[PDB]
Amino acid sequence: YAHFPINVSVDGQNIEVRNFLGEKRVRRQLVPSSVKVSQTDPSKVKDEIIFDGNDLEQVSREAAVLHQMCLVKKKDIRKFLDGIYVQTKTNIE
RNA sequence: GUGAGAUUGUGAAGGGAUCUCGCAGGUAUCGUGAGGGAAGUAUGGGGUAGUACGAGAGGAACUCCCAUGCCGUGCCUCUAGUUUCUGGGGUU
Ligand SMILES: [Mg+2]
Repeated sequence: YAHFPINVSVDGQNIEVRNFLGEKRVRRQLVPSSVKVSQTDPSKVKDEIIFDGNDLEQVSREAAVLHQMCLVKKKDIRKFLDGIYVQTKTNIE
């Protein structure tokens, strides 16, 4: 983000992202039981949400459901570079 | 088989055969829902916010409330309209 801290809540499988570009809308995703949702503390990494499971295309599916809720609408996306972006794809073991 | 009719072109009482269909439904209520029809559509305000963005000039948006235009289906408590209740009165 550029100006507004994106606040991503994680309780259970549910995930709530608020304050995306200062909007008052809350965006809601119900992650399946096959994928676990974690969150790194801001001591180590600034803001990371962790999607882990066994199916590749259920972990990759949920990380792009999350990417596409937070899309900039009716402004220039070259200037408004805000969102939730996948940077790394790893294993657990 | 059993009931009911008819055989009406030349008089009458008789009674033979034959043909036609009647022989099981009527009445009353609660539902099914195929198929067909098919509808709601727009707007402004509040705050978000003078914030995002921007050198400045300027200048957004969603959740969320509050109303409104056009349309639709009704309704008659109120208000308004209508009076051959010629209702009560007035007046030529
Ligand atoms: Mg239908």
